[PDB]
Amino acid sequence: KLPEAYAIFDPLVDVLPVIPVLFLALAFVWQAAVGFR
Amino acid sequence: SEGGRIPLWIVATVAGMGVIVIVGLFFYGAYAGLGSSL
Amino acid sequence: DWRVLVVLLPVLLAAGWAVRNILPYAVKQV
Amino acid sequence: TTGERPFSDIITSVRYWVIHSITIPALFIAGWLFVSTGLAYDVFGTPRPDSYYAQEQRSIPLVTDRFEAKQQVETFLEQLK
Amino acid sequence: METITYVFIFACIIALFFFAIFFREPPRIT
Amino acid sequence: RGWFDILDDWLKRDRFVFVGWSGILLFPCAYLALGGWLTGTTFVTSWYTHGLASSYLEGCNFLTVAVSTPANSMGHSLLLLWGPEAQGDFTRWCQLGGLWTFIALHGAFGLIGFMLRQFEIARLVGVRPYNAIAFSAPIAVFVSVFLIYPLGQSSWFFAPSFGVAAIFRFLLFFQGFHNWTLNPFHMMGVAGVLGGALLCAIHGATVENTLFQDGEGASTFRAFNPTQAEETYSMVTANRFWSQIFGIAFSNKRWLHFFMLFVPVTGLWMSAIGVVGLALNLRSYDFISQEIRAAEDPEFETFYTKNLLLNEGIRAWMAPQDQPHENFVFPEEVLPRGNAL
Amino acid sequence: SYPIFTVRWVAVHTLAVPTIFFLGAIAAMQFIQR
Amino acid sequence: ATNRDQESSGFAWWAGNARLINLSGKLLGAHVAHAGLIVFWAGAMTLFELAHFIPEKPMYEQGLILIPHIATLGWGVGPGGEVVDTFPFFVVGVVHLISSAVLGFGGVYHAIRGPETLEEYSSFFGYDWKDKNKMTTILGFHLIVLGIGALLLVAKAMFFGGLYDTWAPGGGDVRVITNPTLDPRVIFGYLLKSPFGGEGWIVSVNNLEDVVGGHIWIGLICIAGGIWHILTTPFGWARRAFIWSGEAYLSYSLGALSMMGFIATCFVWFNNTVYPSEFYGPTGPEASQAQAMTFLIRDQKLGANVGSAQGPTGLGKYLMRSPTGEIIFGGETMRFWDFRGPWLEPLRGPNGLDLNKIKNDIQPWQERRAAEYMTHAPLGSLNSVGGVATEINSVNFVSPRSWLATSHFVLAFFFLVGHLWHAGRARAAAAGFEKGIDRESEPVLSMPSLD
Amino acid sequence: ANLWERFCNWVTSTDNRLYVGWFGVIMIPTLLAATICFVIAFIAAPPVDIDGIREPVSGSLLYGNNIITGAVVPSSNAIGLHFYPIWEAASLDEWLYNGGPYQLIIFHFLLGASCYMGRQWELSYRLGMRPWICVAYSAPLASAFAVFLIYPIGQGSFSDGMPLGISGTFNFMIVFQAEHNILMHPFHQLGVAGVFGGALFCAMHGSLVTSSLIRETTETESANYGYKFGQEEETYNIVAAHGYFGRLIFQYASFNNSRSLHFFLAAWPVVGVWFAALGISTMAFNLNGFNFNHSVIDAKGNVINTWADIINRANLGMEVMHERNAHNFPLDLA
Amino acid sequence: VIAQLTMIAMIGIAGPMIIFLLAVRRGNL
Ligand code: CLA
Ligand code: CLA
Ligand code: CLA
Ligand code: CLA
Ligand code: CLA
Ligand SMILES: CC1=C(/C=C/C(C)=C/C=C/C(C)=C/C=C/C=C(C)/C=C/C=C(C)/C=C/C2=C(C)CCCC2(C)C)C(C)(C)CCC1
Ligand SMILES: CC1=C(/C=C/C(C)=C/C=C/C(C)=C/C=C/C=C(C)/C=C/C=C(C)/C=C/C2=C(C)CCCC2(C)C)C(C)(C)CCC1
Ligand SMILES: CC1=C(/C=C/C(C)=C/C=C/C(C)=C/C=C/C=C(C)/C=C/C=C(C)/C=C/C2=C(C)CCCC2(C)C)C(C)(C)CCC1
Ligand SMILES: CC1=C(/C=C/C(C)=C/C=C/C(C)=C/C=C/C=C(C)/C=C/C=C(C)/C=C/C2=C(C)CCCC2(C)C)C(C)(C)CCC1
Ligand code: OEX
Ligand SMILES: [Ca+2]
Ligand SMILES: [Ca+2]
Ligand SMILES: [Cl-]
Ligand SMILES: [Cl-]
Ligand SMILES: [Fe+2]
Ligand SMILES: [Mg+2]
Repeated sequence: KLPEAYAIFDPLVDVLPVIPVLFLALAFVWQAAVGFR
Repeated sequence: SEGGRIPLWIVATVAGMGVIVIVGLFFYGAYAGLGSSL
Repeated sequence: DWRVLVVLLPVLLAAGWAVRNILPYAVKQV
Repeated sequence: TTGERPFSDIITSVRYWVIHSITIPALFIAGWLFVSTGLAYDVFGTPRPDSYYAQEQRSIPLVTDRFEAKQQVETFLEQLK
Repeated sequence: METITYVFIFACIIALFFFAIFFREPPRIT
Repeated sequence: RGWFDILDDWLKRDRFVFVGWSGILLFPCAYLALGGWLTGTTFVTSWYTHGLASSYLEGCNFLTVAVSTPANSMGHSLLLLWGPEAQGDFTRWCQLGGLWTFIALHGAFGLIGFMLRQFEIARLVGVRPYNAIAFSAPIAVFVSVFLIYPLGQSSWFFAPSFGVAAIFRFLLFFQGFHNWTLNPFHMMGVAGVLGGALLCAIHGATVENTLFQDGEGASTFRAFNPTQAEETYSMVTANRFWSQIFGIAFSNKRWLHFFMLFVPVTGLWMSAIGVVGLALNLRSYDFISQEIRAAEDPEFETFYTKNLLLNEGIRAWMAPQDQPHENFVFPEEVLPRGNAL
Repeated sequence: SYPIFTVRWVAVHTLAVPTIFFLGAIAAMQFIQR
Repeated sequence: ATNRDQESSGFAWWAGNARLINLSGKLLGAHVAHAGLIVFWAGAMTLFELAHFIPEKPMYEQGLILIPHIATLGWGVGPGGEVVDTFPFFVVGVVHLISSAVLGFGGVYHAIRGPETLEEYSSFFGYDWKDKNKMTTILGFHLIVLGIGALLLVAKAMFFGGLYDTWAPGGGDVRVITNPTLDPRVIFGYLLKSPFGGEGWIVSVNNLEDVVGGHIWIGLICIAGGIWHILTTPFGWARRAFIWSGEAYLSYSLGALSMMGFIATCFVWFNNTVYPSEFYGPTGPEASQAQAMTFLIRDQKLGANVGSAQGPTGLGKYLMRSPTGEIIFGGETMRFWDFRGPWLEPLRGPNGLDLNKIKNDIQPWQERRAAEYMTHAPLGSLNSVGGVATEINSVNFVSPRSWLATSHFVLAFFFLVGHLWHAGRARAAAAGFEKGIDRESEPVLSMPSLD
Repeated sequence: ANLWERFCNWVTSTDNRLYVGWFGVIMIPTLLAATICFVIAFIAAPPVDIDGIREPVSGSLLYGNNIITGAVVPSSNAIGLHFYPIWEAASLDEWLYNGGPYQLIIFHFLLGASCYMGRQWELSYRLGMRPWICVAYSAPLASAFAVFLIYPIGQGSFSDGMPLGISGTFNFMIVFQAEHNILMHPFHQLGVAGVFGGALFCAMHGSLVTSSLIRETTETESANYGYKFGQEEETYNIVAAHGYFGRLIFQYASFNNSRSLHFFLAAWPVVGVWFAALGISTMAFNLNGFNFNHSVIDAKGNVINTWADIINRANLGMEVMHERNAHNFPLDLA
Repeated sequence: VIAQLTMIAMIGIAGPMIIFLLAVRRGNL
């Protein structure tokens, strides 16, 4: 477990490792926004 | 109303996120309730 | 069976709604 | 083209979403309730978790007679008291 | 006889590889 | 220009989804087979036919849901909703496995519908009907596996059930009981499918790697025009490459593409013939010489005898739950087992 | 300039309507407990 | 918007990063941002692991892959690999996560704000791919950096607490390495060993002195080499051997990483020295051996003479000979006799497993360890149902060795594929036919027919 | 020119009936050695103790096998992953008893086939072609590696490598299903999508091009004579083929672009088979198929079987019967 | 279990939000 002080951020911590994946998806959002030119 | 008013990329992004959400829910169900083996 | 009405109330409310919204164009088409 | 309106046009039109932001959730909720009210079980004859076996039974209610199969299933269901 | 048959069919096939490759009808451009 | 011809006019309109006369058979039957499969796998049990849960409603996932075959006691009943078994009761009909025959039959007629569609569109567009002809292999496979095979056996029960894991079970059953991998018709099937895959791969890759430079782009897809007269890749270079690599090469494009039709279509047809044999338990199960030698000589061992031991395990360990109507009780002491396991 | 209720429209909806209903159901099922 | 569509760049959106090949600034951006992604996952994943960490459960029962890496370095653990303080894990995580913000900042800056090309801005940071001198210089810088890293490992091991030593006398423990192996005969000796059974090439390194000395050597070699490549330019034979272009260099590095990925797969699958079983769980060999040990112990307790017990095949039920005569565990695990582990080695004599030691010297901790490892063998399903494929649901377990080995085999494979792709393409582009065959100058048409 | 220069020119010559090349310089002797050893062994090798329990399995024709049952038998479990070349044996008789031929053949073959891939790159380079045919070939090659090398490494013995024979192949498959539930593994499922799909698209493409052949012949001659090798004109009307297929489904489901289409034809089976190879290669380290054994449970706690549980019973049969004298302890841990 | 979903909603929107803001402000996408 995290030190007690940080425990309130447990949900956030559970979600962080997936963020890199989001970047991949972001690349596509971005491309769709410029029409895949 | 007129077509093209809502950007196709927004529609695609939102639709896609919706799919990820519902599929996410189904995988959640693999671990809870019926079919969880528990 | 009340369950079939509680369940198929959304479907018929949807059908009624879209019928309401598309009625003029439908009449124009027909 | 074949005369129909392009899908790109339709799904990016405001009216389409006025219609379907109602009709899609309505359908979704309808199916949801089809399950949550338990109606699905009764329409399709699917056992609830407490209706596969009577309390001390451990024998599958296998249908074994072709022409009185219906009655066999009915008997099996009565056997759950 | 069985072994002889198996090995014979195999041998004919290898011979066939040889002719199909080195004694093929040459492709010709028109 | 009477009503028949007016109807023909409308059926053959160039719309987004072509209808045709064949559409009248195809669309309802395909729709009912797909819908039946989705309905069944979402909501319907197999408790009363197999002693199995098989729906999302019961807790199964995509891999384990199925629309399962009827009980063995139903024999080969058409199992119509209005038939003497269900007698018009939709719920009982579902419980008795009515959806299985519903899906298999609407599916069969749907496949007829689709192939008719292929003929009709080919005729309307002015092409040769080789696509329909090729579709005869899917037909042969469906009809031999889902109709002929169970019709040869005791009942619809031993047909494949419509589901992922259910099909996997069908495979394992065929290994254990029929020694299906030993069958030369299945082997020809495998040669046709793997050979088909090989041709798909090698042809696609060859075309893509003998392309003429027909544009300035480093991404070369745009440098093609459907209306262009010229071959888009070099057949001569392709021919020399494969001649020097493999020893032989296509030189004739027409033959190449006919061959691509021929291999997988023929493979599937052969597999069909094998399954028609398995309908009667007419198996390629054993090699008699092998068995005579092995029976007399306890040191004689081959991979064939090894696999039969595996089959015997499969049969003994799967039969009681897989065939519940037989009421098999195999005491522990009779179960075949090697040391320790 | 374009029609609304076409053969395509029908086809589309014969698939899409049941699909959304079904997805609602399967969603509900994820919260069923034995 | 320079070079950001197919018409101007020549590359479609799905090959969009190929538009970056001669835009050194933006490319710098892409790389620093990606490094940011890597560091980000390191930190975030560590914090995730730590939040989910129950200290009195084995790490390998908890789906951990990073905390084991930290613990192997000596941080946070005591005798037997028991977690005595999680705070170092916390630090490693937090610091990586904080650093990823910096890297991402620089990456986003260089990628969409800074100079798109660096050559007009700076002769130091600018580069032409065809400039062999500059390329070998940058290569040199990074070699020096790598050497420094290896030396950081050395320094951790020798001057800042040491490393976790599963082989430590009296039981696994954190130990300061004071006499690293410097003898090149040993160090490169590993490099010349067969990769096959009972040899295992560099994967067989089985003591921390050899590991540390190896990193001393590698550090000096990398720094020297780096200076070398800063100060020199490729020789003629090199010039004539290679393709000199961005895509070519990428292809070379892809080949390298494919190789390293395969090597790492084998490392985590077989080695229990730099991947201590305390943290990663037993190896496959180890668990199989442990089963043999376990039932030898059970049956011998029951009165069995395990040395003379003839099995059904005629081979020893518990004990048999290897093809060179050593006494080894019987049953299928005969394949795994090259296994070596701190819990088994006390039973080993000069001729292999010692019957007297087996009869009189087996300790309770050995029974325990063998039982633990036998019952945590690296077998399990994709949805993490522990055990053989026929096991019922109950135990939530897949070994970290399985996760790491499978992941890195997949990645190494696709990186080999990537190497073939980009090497072939680099060749074709350098020769100038990557876009297809010139119709008016089709090479085969100028060649004599084959027949 | 000097002798070495001449030699290089010949090796890399574009005019040899079969291209040699530098990869070919390794390929030719290794493939020859693998081939020769394989043929001799398949005909005449004595029984081999595959599972290291002095229970020799007969693979060759002269020792009681036919084409279907015969095999070159994997090396002994006693060897494990040890390198066992001919010169490690005390004699050819020992060598044969312990399955030496298997190791000689698969190592020479894996090297030779790798060089075959390289050689495909090389000739593509000499002919002025684009280079990626070899990438397509990497898929069957990777599969070969998976079953002859990687799976043995993971399991700790070449005795678990795929046998070089038909029935032996089936043996490998069934034991694999027992020990990994490969049918429930998504990479194998992708592999099936790869070869079923490859077959589908093979037939589909074949039939579509054949359907739109431009008329160039009479009814008493083969339509194939309507195409002449090296003609510049395409031999079929792709607009007509697309008109057809686009109408068969709907228009935007069909390829109008031949390059795009052929790329698809290459990519689908290649990627699928890549995943098949990776499936074998990762089940090599015992990350197995989905296990839903007893996943569905009723309100009391009674197990409600699904088709997964029936699969499990079949697998149990395979598991308990395979290598019936080799296991002494209750868990099959490799 | 609410906060996890809230967080991933905020992060998950943070991505598309940048694109949207820039598209609106006619920025250098
Ligand atoms: C790790 C993955 C990665 C990285 C680092 C990059 C990086 C890059 N890409 Mg590539 N790309 C990728 C994956 C990636 N790409 C993928 C998966 C695809 C297929 C979808 C592409 C397809 C593609 C094409 C077709 C093109 C690029 C281009 C580029 C470059 C310019 C981008 C630009 O100007 O857009 C402008 C974008 C915006 C203005 C929107 C905002 C973008 C920023 C970076 C978002 C940052 C979010 C982050 C959380 C902020 C943290 C802040 C904090 C640190 C304070 C840039 C160096 C272009 C190029 O090469 O130009 C020369 C180009 O044309 N990419
Ligand atoms: C350091 C590693 C590395 C680098 C820097 C590059 C760089 C490049 N590659 Mg190469 N490549 C690599 C490894 C690498 N590659 C590997 C390992 C493979 C084997 C698969 C390839 C196979 C390959 C091909 C076939 C091609 C390239 C191309 C390129 C160029 C354009 C890339 C692009 O814009 O894609 C944009 C990115 C995308 C479109 C994203 C693809 C989506 C992937 C497949 C998703 C993977 C799934 C994910 C891991 C898990 C699921 C996540 C999901 C659920 C969210 C660029 C120079 C192109 C080229 O030739 O340019 C000259 C090209 O055609 N690469
Ligand atoms: C080196 C890579 C690696 C390895 C070995 C692991 C291993 C593990 N992770 Mg970690 N993790 C990783 C990367 C890795 N992860 C990444 C990139 C993320 C961000 C997404 C995470 C975030 C994460 C979380 C949040 C959790 C884990 C957990 C775990 C454990 C359970 C894994 C599981 O059930 O997977 C399930 C298996 C899959 C989902 C299958 C993935 C198959 C991929 C998609 C195939 C890709 C093929 C190829 C790349 C595609 C190329 C395309 C081709 C055409 C070229 C296991 C120890 C769990 C745990 O127990 O933590 C304590 C957990 O909760 N991981
Ligand atoms: C790592 C690769 C890398 C490279 C090659 C560059 C190169 C460059 N940067 Mg960039 N940048 C980077 C990363 C990098 N940066 C990072 C991580 C950030 C976030 C802080 C930035 C943010 C940034 C900004 C805001 C600007 C630049 C600018 C520049 C240019 C001027 C450099 C200079 O004169 O500094 C002079 C050198 C020094 C003052 C000495 C630096 C002392 C270092 C940082 C101590 C630490 C060294 C140690 C090895 C760090 C290890 C980190 C590692 C563990 C991850 C040059 C092209 C400028 C530019 O492009 O102008 C147009 C500019 O304005 N960079
Ligand atoms: C990132 C690491 C790296 C890279 C990419 C390079 C790259 C290069 N080096 Mg450099 N070098 C490095 C690190 C590196 N070096 C280090 C650390 C040192 C100090 C040891 C050197 C010392 C050095 C010298 C003295 C020279 C180079 C040279 C070169 C250039 C040609 C090399 C070549 O043809 O290799 C290909 C390798 C060969 C041709 C070797 C023979 C081929 C056999 C068959 C390889 C078999 C290996 C086997 C597969 C590996 C398995 C393990 C093995 C131990 C059994 C090339 C630019 C040459 C140059 O041009 O300098 C200006 C040169 O003369 N390097
Ligand atoms: C039977 C019957 C019938 C019929 C009915 C019907 C016709 C129905 C239909 C139904 C339907 C029609 C349904 C549907 C459904 C759907 C669904 C349920 C879906 C889902 C999906 C998903 C889940 C997705 C997934 C995915 C994929 C696929 C890929 C991509 C990714 C993802 C993952 C997203 C009648 C009455 C006549 C009579 C009686 C009997
Ligand atoms: C270029 C480009 C791209 C990419 C990008 C990227 C890749 C980026 C990255 C970025 C990054 C990489 C970022 C990062 C960030 C980070 C951060 C921002 C962090 C923060 C942190 C914090 C705040 C912490 C906190 C804490 C503490 C301190 C303690 C413990 C707990 C906690 C965790 C709470 C794309 C593809 C889109 C496209 C366009 C171009
Ligand atoms: C740390 C450590 C250690 C050590 C290590 C070492 C010391 C290493 C080294 C290593 C090395 C020392 C490596 C090397 C490598 C190399 C390579 C990998 C090579 C490559 C090459 C190539 C690739 C080439 C190619 C070619 C050819 C062949 C022909 C001509 C052309 C070309 C050039 C392309 C030990 C184990 C003790 C322990 C553990 C820790
Ligand atoms: C560490 C940390 C942090 C950081 C964060 C971050 C760094 C974030 C980022 C984020 C992001 C970066 C996000 C993104 C997202 C994305 C998305 C959500 C996307 C999606 C997509 C999709 C859905 C797609 C779709 C599509 C299209 C568009 C087209 C094509 C088709 C498809 C359908 C595929 C904070 C601040 C919290 C603080 C604490 C700690
Ligand atoms: O060797 Mn061929 O098979 Ca792979 O598991 Mn263990 O070991 Mn044997 O038993 Mn099951
Ligand atoms: Ca309950
Ligand atoms: Ca230099
Ligand atoms: Cl066996
Ligand atoms: Cl054993
Ligand atoms: Fe073609
Ligand atoms: Mg559930």
